[PDB]
Amino acid sequence: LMVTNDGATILKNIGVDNPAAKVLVDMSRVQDDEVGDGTTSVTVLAAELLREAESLIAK
Amino acid sequence: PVLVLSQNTKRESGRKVQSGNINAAKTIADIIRTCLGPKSMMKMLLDPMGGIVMTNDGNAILREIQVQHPAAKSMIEISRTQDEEVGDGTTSVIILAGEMLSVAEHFLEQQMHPTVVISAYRKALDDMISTLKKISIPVDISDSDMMLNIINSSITTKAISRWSSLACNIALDAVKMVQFEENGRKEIDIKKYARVEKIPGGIIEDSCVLRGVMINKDVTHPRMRRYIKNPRIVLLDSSLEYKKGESQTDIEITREEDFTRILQMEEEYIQQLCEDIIQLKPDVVITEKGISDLAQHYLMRANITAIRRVRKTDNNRIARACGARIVSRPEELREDDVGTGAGLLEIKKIGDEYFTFITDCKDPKACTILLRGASKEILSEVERNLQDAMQVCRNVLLDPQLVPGGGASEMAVAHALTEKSKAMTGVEQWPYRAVAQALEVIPRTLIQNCGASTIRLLTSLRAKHTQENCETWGVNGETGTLVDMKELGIWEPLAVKLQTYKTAVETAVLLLRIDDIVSGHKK
Amino acid sequence: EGPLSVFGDRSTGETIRSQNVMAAASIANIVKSSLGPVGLDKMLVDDIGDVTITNDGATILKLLEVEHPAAKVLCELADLQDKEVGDGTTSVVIIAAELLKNADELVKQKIHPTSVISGYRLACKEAVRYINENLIVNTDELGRDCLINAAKTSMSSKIIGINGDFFANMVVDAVLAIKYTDIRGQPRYPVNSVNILKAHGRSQMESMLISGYALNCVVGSQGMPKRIVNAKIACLDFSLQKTKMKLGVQVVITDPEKLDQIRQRESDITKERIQKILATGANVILTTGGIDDMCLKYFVEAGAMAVRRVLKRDLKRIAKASGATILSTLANLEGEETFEAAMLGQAEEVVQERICDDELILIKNTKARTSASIILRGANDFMCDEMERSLHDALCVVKRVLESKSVVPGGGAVEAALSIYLENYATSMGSREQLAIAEFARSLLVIPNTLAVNAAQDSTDLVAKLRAFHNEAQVNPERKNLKWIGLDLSNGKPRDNKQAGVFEPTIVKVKSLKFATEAAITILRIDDLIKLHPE
Amino acid sequence: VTIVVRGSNKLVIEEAERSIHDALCVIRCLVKKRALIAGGGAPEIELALRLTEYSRTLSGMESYCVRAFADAMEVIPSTLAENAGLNPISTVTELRNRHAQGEKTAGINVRKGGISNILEELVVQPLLVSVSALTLATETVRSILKIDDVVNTR
Amino acid sequence: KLIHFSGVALGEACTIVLRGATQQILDEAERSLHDALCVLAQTVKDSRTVYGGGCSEMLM
Amino acid sequence: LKQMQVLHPAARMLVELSKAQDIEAGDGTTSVVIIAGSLLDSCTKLLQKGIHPTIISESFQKALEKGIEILTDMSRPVELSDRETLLNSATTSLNSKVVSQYSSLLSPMSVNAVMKVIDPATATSVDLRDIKIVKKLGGTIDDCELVEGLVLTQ
Ligand SMILES: Nc1ncnc2c1ncn2[C@@H]1O[C@H](COP(=O)(O)OP(=O)(O)O)[C@@H](O)[C@H]1O
Ligand SMILES: Nc1ncnc2c1ncn2[C@@H]1O[C@H](COP(=O)(O)OP(=O)(O)O)[C@@H](O)[C@H]1O
Ligand SMILES: Nc1ncnc2c1ncn2[C@@H]1O[C@H](COP(=O)(O)OP(=O)(O)O)[C@@H](O)[C@H]1O
Ligand SMILES: Nc1ncnc2c1ncn2[C@@H]1O[C@H](COP(=O)(O)OP(=O)(O)O)[C@@H](O)[C@H]1O
Ligand SMILES: [Mg+2]
Ligand SMILES: [Mg+2]
Ligand SMILES: [Mg+2]
Repeated sequence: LMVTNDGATILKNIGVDNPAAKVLVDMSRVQDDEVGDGTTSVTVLAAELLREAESLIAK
Repeated sequence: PVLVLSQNTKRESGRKVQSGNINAAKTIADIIRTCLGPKSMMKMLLDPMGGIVMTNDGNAILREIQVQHPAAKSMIEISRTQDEEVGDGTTSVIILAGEMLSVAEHFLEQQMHPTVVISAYRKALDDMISTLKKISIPVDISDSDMMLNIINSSITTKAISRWSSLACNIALDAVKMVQFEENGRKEIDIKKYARVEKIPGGIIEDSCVLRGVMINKDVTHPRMRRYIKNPRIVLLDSSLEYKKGESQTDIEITREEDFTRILQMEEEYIQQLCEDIIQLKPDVVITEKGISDLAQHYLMRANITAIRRVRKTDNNRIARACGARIVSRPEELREDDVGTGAGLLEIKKIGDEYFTFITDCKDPKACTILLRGASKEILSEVERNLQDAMQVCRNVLLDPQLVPGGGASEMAVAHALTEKSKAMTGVEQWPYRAVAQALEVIPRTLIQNCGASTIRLLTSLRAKHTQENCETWGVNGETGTLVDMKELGIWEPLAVKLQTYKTAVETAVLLLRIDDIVSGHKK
Repeated sequence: EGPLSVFGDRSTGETIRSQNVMAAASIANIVKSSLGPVGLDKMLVDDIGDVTITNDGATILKLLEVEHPAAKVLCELADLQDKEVGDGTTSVVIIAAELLKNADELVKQKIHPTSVISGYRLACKEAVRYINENLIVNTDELGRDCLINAAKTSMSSKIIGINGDFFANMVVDAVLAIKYTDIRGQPRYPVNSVNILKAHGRSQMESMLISGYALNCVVGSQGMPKRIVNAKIACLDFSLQKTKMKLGVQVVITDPEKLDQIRQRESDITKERIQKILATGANVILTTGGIDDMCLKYFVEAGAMAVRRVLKRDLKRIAKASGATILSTLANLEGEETFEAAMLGQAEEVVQERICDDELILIKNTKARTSASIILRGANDFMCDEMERSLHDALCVVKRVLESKSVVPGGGAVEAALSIYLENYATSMGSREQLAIAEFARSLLVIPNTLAVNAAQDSTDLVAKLRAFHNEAQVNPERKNLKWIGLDLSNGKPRDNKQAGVFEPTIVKVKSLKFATEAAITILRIDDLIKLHPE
Repeated sequence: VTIVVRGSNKLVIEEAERSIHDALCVIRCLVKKRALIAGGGAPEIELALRLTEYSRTLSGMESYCVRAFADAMEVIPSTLAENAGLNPISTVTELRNRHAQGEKTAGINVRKGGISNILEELVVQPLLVSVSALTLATETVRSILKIDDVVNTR
Repeated sequence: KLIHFSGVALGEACTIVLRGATQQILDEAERSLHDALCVLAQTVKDSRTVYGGGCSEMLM
Repeated sequence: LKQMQVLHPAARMLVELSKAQDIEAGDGTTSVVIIAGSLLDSCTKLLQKGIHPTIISESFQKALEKGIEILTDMSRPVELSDRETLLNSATTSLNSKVVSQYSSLLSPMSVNAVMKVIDPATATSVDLRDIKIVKKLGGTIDDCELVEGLVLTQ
């Protein structure tokens, strides 16, 4: 049992299985090992870009 | 999920338990009470390995029976204590125990505490012993014709009763020979020095007791002699073979002449052994272990005879018979450990098989009983009967006393106790009388097996003993008429009677002190 | 359930207090029929059919399978009474279960148990202080009479009850034969230093005491002698076999001519040791280790007796009794090995006897000190084992009496007096504690009730008479002699037990009260339970 | 120094051992902070009474929360008055009354069965026990309120 | 009990003692403090900073 | 709390909380759980009233600081040379266990152990590893003793 706020620790322990979700987990782990902050901001931003991308395809 | 306190353990209590044990004791008695008296018939038993035990022995019947009940396990056990102790009376002890236990439930149902009965039982046992010693008869062991009648009176109830006159001679000669006084003043009659050998075939009239021993072996090399008149014998323990040491040895060889020299050194070492044995000039060499082929070559050169791989149980009998003693290292072989008390050595063939004989000893202290007969089953019953006779003779030689047989003693004791109980005041008076009355199951069993009237014969015999001097009157077991035991000539050693009464009383005390049973607690 | 996800079952309140009392009560009911001279015995048959007959309270409980924790506390309660004292292991179990049952009804009424616990402790402390008024001085009584009667009383209710006078004489003589003189002025009686042997056969009245020692072993070889009339005993702790180089040392041969001398030394080193031993006059050799078959020959020619595979504890007692010294090696304060004659034991005779188809060794009249051993005879093995357990109880009782010169009457005279005293004493507390003390006095009264019930008598009339007699002893101090009225079970009447010869050591009543109270308190302090499921 | 502990069961021995281990730890605390405080629930009733007066000073949403914190301290003095078979409402009302007009040592007296001066009963406890208990409690509760979600991992 | 070094010569390394009530707080405190140490070490390597709190995102 | 196997994630922080007080103080391991329990219980009413959890956390910390100053003003200094005060403190933390009856024997023993380990002049901490407890069966609790030496089992 652990209580955390870090956005990279959470994504490491979750057992995702969707192929596209594993790409998002991989960037967050690399970002933590690179500068050590912004793990939550990168994944939210990388997800909000795809949210707008599906609407554009529908047009 | 479930709440428990003892986890699968049964329990019983109350008057059901006391009645349960007694009913189990009587059942064992009912199995065996047909094998008492000269008219006793046989039983055949079946073992897990497929053999057949056609026997009349009381102990032999019970040791082939499997029973779960705790109460029954006691009765089976006291059977073998009697056999190991005095060798005779394994049937009368059981029948008494059942009757002494059965005449007790009468008092229990009349709200009588068991401790009251127990104090009465052991009180009657002391007067039982004193009365027995009073009517004891002294015997003179120097009279051979008297000792033959003692043994004959104990095997007339078995299968060899047809050949009784032969059997008493075999039993008496062996025991008279194994008697041995030694350092200090310890006299013994040990019985591992009286081997019993069975060989099927021939006739039972070919049995004999040898002045010596017999061995199921043969000469190693055929050229060695098979008939010697007065052999000088030596008994060894070690092996005549170049064996390895034990100190983590290894040999490193770097020359041409070291491999062959090492091999030649083993043959010189054996020649050292054989020469040392020859220094004492014997004619027979007996050893426990193997003999190398080389060692035989040197020994046959000096006209010696050798035997391989004899059991340690047989050397100890040979050593006592011939007069030699066993020596382990030949370098310490002397003239005081060479046996010259033999008188013959012979090797015969008994049905496609070689035996070795050492007979005609000057003064042997070990014997080997040879038996011939129909088949294994019959000879198996013969040795069981012979063992009882040789155990009967020994007890006479240690305690030279006799008491009348055929039920005379039981009635004599019964009368003495009854006349004594009327000077007793109190509630213990009643149990003190029922215990004495329980002895009369011995003559009663004899009458029923004969085919007579158990009501008429017993009341006449009880009335007889009421007179002043008739203590020796008993019941004839073949016709069914009250006859005096002086003329008929039936006697049994005092030691047998004492153990029968003592064991019977104490077992009834054990099972009367029970109140409950707990089972299945898994250690 | 809802809250407290624990994966287990929990109970609270009156549920667990009542359940604990029944679990404790059931243990007492098993052994309640084994108390008093009118008690009986039990069998305990396992799954594999092995039978066991005993009424010894500690033995019964140890052989049962129990898993309720409230009952396992009582099973080790009886076990502790065995080690600390060795007698009264059935009285303690009954008392403990009665204290719980009587205290439970006090708790069902709105009484806080911590008040009850404090009431119990005060009663126990005052009772032990009072029990130092019912003291009987051993030296005031005859020395032999007090020991004999104490042994006889502790031997009743057994398989050898009416055989007391025969066995009590054997028991006291054996104990006095092992008396030890220790530091400054303390004596010592180390029981269990007497070897007890069992062998079925003749009746138990023919069991014999041995003035010496007995070994359950037979001589090594047949050719060796079997009786020595003046023994020079040598005790050894090492094997006598052919020597062999240690594991670190190896043997490498490059010259074949040296091989023959190498192999001789293996069998020749042992020969020289034997000749050193036998040159000083040793006739009997005892060894814990083994002896090679070749080494037995040297004893044969020299005419000496030797035994192999002897237990260590046996060797310690013989060495103490015969004056010999146990050797684990031969080296001395210099290089060489020696074996002097000042280090040999001496006994008057060594005989190998025959006892019901097997043989054993007897050592008689050891001169350095005295030692004794007992051989027991019986109908069979189950009956033989019963006297052994019934004799260990007699040895312990005598030892406690000799060490501490004080005895108290038996039959229930102690409990009857204490119940009267506590009931009268509690009236001067003036708080809710008097309720707990009064329950303590009534709980002690269970012992005289149990004795009378087993004898099929009126347990109400008899106990009522005792309370009348003990009351007249506390008041009216002219009749103070009436504090020894006990109980007779044969006739169901009261009788002066001090003159009748019924005695118990004080350390039995004293220790039983303390142990029972502690076990009652610890169980009483539980209000809920949590059981976890097996993994 | 060493101590040998005796007993009749293995259960009693272990519980005797733990009880000794606390008596030792109480003395250790008395060396780290040489201060003594009255027991019997006195520190808790006094804590609640003064916090109630302190809440009235504050204004807004804060006053409610301090009031809730103040009333939470009443649990312990009620719990001791409950286990002894007393009326919890009556006792705590008497306690808060007696602390608001003078003495502060007033507390529950199990031996007498009511409320009396505590120091006359010679029941005290070290200051570090009360301070550390309060400090560790609030730090944990502030940690609990930060939690928002539960997920299952490997 | 720990060995204490005081008044060292260089001091180019250090130790930090963390205290807390639960193992969850101690782990969270240590993991949180790792973020601060790393981002500061990057600042010393490259000392140019950009405003935050949403000021940066709105500009781009 | 350690022996039980609690499964709720928020119920597994209370077992660690009680172990925290044990390490620092060694006493009050039950009371600190009760305080933490009632603070969280009182929080369920505030969240219904509309209070944001962030406000609740900040307000409790305000109350915690006030709680410290009330206790400190309530305390009283203690000097180590006063033996009577130490006995009253030890026996108070000892009469809540099963050995409350035997506290008349253990309480002077416990203080003696601490006074034979430290120097009262410069005592700033106490190490309990120099005091060894040996457990031995047999007898009752009343047979314990303090050994000024060494005890070996083998
Ligand atoms: N010829 C006989 N007439 C009457 N009784 C006999 C005769 N021979 C033996 N008996 C009796 O048989 C009894 C038991 O002998 P036996 O049948 O061998 O059983 P066991 O020896 O096992 O008790 C003895 O008591 C003896 O008195
Ligand atoms: N002759 C007697 N008369 C009265 N009571 C006796 C007699 N002999 C023994 N007792 C009683 O038996 C009780 C315990 O004996 P026992 O059955 O061996 O149980 P325990 O296992 O407690 O020793 C003792 O309290 C003693 O008072
Ligand atoms: N006091 C503050 N005021 C305004 N914005 C802040 C403040 N503190 C942090 N932030 C913002 O919070 C954002 C998220 O940072 P953080 O919560 O650590 O998640 P991440 O893992 O993405 O860094 C940052 O962009 C930062 O600008
Ligand atoms: N004689 C007494 N009278 C009233 N309260 C007491 C007494 N002795 C101890 N207490 C109370 O017991 C409480 C805690 O005791 P305890 O059961 O050890 O719990 P904890 O494990 O929290 O220390 C303390 O708050 C103390 O005030
Ligand atoms: Mg016969
Ligand atoms: Mg007993
Ligand atoms: Mg405490």
